[PDB]
Amino acid sequence: AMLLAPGDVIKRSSEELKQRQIQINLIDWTGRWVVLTEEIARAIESKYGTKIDVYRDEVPAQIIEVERSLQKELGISREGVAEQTERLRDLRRKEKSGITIEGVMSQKKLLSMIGGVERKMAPIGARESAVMLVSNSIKDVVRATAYFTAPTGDPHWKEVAREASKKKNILAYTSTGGDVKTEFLHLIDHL
Amino acid sequence: AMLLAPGDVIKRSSEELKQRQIQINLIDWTGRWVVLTEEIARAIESKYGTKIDVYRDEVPAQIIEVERSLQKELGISREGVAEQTERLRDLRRKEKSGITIEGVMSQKKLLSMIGGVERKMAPIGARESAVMLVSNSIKDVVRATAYFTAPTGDPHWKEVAREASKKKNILAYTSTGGDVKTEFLHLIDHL
Amino acid sequence: SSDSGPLLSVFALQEIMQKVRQVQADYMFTVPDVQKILDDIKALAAEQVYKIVKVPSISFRHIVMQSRDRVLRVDTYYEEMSQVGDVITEDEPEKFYSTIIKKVRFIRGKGSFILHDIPTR
Amino acid sequence: YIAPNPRISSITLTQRITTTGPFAILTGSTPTAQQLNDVRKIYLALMFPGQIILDLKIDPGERMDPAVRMVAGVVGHLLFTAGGRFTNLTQNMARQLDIALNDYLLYMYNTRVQVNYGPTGEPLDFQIGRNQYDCNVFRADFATGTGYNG
Amino acid sequence: QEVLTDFRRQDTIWVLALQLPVNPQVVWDVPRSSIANLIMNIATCLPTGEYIAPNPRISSITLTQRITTTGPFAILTGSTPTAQQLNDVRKIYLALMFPGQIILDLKIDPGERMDPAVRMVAGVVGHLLFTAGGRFTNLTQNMARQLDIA
Amino acid sequence: YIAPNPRISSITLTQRITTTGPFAILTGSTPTAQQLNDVRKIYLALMFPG
Amino acid sequence: WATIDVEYREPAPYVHAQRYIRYCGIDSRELINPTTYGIGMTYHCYNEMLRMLVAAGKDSEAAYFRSMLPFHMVRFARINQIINEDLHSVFSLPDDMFNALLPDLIAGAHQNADPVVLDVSWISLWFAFNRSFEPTHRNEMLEVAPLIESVYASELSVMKVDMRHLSLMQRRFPDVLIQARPSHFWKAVLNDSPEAVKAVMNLSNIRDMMRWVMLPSLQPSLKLALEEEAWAAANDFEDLMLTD
Amino acid sequence: WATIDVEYREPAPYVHAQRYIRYCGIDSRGIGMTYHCYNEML
Repeated sequence: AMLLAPGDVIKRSSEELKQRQIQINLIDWTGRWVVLTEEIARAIESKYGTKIDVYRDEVPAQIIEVERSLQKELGISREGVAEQTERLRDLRRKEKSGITIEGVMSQKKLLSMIGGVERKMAPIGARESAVMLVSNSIKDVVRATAYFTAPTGDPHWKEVAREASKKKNILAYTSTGGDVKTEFLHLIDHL
Repeated sequence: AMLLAPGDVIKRSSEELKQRQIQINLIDWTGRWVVLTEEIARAIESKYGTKIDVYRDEVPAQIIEVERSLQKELGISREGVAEQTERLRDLRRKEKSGITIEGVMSQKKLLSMIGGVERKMAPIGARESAVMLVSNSIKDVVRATAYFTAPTGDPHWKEVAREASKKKNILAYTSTGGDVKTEFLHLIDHL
Repeated sequence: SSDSGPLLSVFALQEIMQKVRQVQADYMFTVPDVQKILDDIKALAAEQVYKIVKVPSISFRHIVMQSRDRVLRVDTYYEEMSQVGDVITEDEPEKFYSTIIKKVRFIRGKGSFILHDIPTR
Repeated sequence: YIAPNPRISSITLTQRITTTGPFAILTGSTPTAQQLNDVRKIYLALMFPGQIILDLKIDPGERMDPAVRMVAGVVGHLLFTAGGRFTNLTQNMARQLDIALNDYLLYMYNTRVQVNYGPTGEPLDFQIGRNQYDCNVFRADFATGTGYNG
Repeated sequence: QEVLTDFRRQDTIWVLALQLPVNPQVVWDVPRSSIANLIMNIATCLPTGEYIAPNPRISSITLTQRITTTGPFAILTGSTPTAQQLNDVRKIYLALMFPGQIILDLKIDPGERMDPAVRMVAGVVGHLLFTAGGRFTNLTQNMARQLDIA
Repeated sequence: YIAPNPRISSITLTQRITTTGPFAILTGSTPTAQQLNDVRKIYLALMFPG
Repeated sequence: WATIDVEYREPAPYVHAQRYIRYCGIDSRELINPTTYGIGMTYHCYNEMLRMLVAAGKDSEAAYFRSMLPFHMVRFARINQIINEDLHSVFSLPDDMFNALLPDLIAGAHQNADPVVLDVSWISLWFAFNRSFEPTHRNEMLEVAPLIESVYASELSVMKVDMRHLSLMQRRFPDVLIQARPSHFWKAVLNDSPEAVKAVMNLSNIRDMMRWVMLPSLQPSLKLALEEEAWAAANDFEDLMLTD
Repeated sequence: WATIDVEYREPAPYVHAQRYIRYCGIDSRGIGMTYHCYNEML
């Protein structure tokens, strides 16, 4: 299930495409926070799928201080809390021997600050979508099984459309009204 | 299972040999911390096999203050905590009536500071290794059943090698590449 | 990440050959490219044993002499097949039988042809 | 040529694609210009029963979403006739359509039902559903034309 | 149709140099050719594809064990293996796709320090990846004993 | 005299010792010079049966 | 565990491979969709293992293994489809040898070809359990395999009949023909055989050679039909212009 | 075990010694050959 689409559409929907695990092949035409210790970052990455960096005495930076509430929420062990507060004491001593720390302690604050949205409660299928690749290259026009069109234009889209319409058995979809991105996402969901 | 090896090899691997309980026979050729009370030191020695000294009002020294977290981790009774904090109060009074104390409260801090690494989770055999003695003496050349050689040299190793090769039935191993110590440890593990 | 028939085949050859090379005798390597083998076998399958010709090969040729009333008839089959195979020697049977095989191959090679679209008036 | 619903080009795609499955994928797609010629060929064969016969175009180096093959196999049985008095399609096309219908019937895309297979390996030789329905009648047979409009 | 029905024309002669229904006894009668037959079977008809990780909607497995200072809290699933581990998983899949002809075996490197957790959970997954009786086997008895001990 | 695998002296010991047991201990050890004479005696007895 | 892994349903295109393999009891006759297949379906071993794991009190591991089940089912569905559909060829192991693999391994009296053993590490098991094989598209040479198989069999038959005719010819005229051993004229024949067949067959004695020659199984072909007539016409040495 | 290793074929240049020695039953007139003792060992 391989689809061809205008380049601006994939450019605008790259985030959703990455979130739904479809690989992107496109041709162009012309401060973060860190966790005190690696264990908490690993736990939060496992829970939410969000990559988190680790503080390594680099520069005056902004530190995230996970609080007792989220410590209990994430199921963190006693040793993790102990090492977190040990690193906290080390930071206290370092800044007393003359960096900003935030004691985030609500789940919504952490979500609205950084990271990916939590997981829904449905059965997990083998794959999120039935499509593997959406591309905008003439080099793999024979690779495609269907294509999508929009009133928006690309300098190479006309030739690709001509070379794709020549296929004997290919599914063709066109969008005329509403939002192009919403229609494309609905199509990629139902295809 | 008695082995003969160059003296520098056993000199470099004495720590591992002691950790694996093989007795060492070798011929040469040319501040610590203390626990408030004996009960905590005995408990930590039983748990980790690490000898710990006891504070006895000797000199200005460095004191280890086991904290509530490790108190619960080690399964220390209420009386142990009570006597620990009683000794702590005594120290407070002593230094107020005019010595450094550290409140270590994470497991990793204690390990990285002093002591032996924790125990792995496998079934415990009757003996760690099948070999009893590794020596570098001509006085017990008839004692040996196998010997190990390396490009490194000792002033007495040539004569020992000649006197050991004369044995009718003896296992001979030689190391040519890689690290000598790693090969020796692998051999002592598999022998 | 990607896999293919030939690639996994090459990997299997590498593993099996590395396993079997551990023991050898007589104290006297290469991994063949499966792409070349497949291409050669496909080409051989695509080959035709016979061949299509419009005119059969010349069987008899004549050499004209000075005489106006006489001429010699030469059978082309015998005059040319004598060049098939090298000389024979009695010390090495293998070369003799290889020559025999080549000679018997030549007859089968020559005798397979099909006539099609002969030019006529 | 007229679609069953006029002015479907004006309506948004979301109102055309409503569910999941091969038919949902098929519905809402617009035909290409070239396929209109093949539709014309199909109709041309429809007007002339015994003088025009159909066959499938298979390119050795082409591929497709199997949903379109499934839907074509389902449709062909209702759309064409074969056997009894005359035929519109060759025996090979009938066999391919039967195979496609078999594959669609054994496509458990939304729900699962019990199926009992027959002793022979021919397609459509099975009984499906809680009520045992024999699918062998849908196999092509030009002697009587059971599987099609005849 | 050029392969299936083209021979029934009256303007074509098919010279059958090669006959299709070949008896397999000829291929298998050549002595000591099991390896060659297996290799050719892999080469001639194995499809090409990709290795994909499971759905990222499945988080890393967390072990219910009391914390040791250097042990792994969880074992990631999206981590990319090394080339040698890629070769090993290729071996696993190749032996899985050929039931009785290829068999696995453990190998322990002198180095490559690994926590006991990875082995202790591989012993869990081994009882699900492979079959060890009934009609055929994918693993040797030594592997069975090692997995049972783990 | 030739070993079943040539140039085993070049390969590292870890690749020769792979498992545990009497055969694992036996494998990887190099023979002494004196035992080569006994190997010669064994072969000598092999050529002359009785 | 209590599953019918092997079954026979109808005669196959190749008469030597009638078995159908089915991991976990999954039938390969029905197509599946990766998005929704495998939800809420289990086999005996997986269910028992989950029950045992949850009984021990390891809740997180049980939940993880429950969540991974559809991926597991889809992976074995793909593997089953690949085994049953694509790999059917003459090069597949025949049923008689397949049935005797396990009892031979149990008894240890290996007399047939031994199975190939491969090495694997601990982390590889986890990585394999956390990966799947998805066929992007079929092999390029899948459609043209039977012609290759037929030409290979025909070449083998041609070599066999050439050996037989060489032996008969050597027996016919012992007075003038040079006496030779089979290893001589077999090598002579192999010197003229096409290189592709030699390369195919050389990817891996005399007694086995004689046993193979004495076998009566032959493969008809046009090349054999011409070769036998050529050998018959070769009975006259004058036609070869070899004279004494 | 269960194998014959000494045999007589034809007169030798030395009349006093005409026997032939065949360890494991193999002769010069090495893949796949085995013998009963080794199979029983396995």
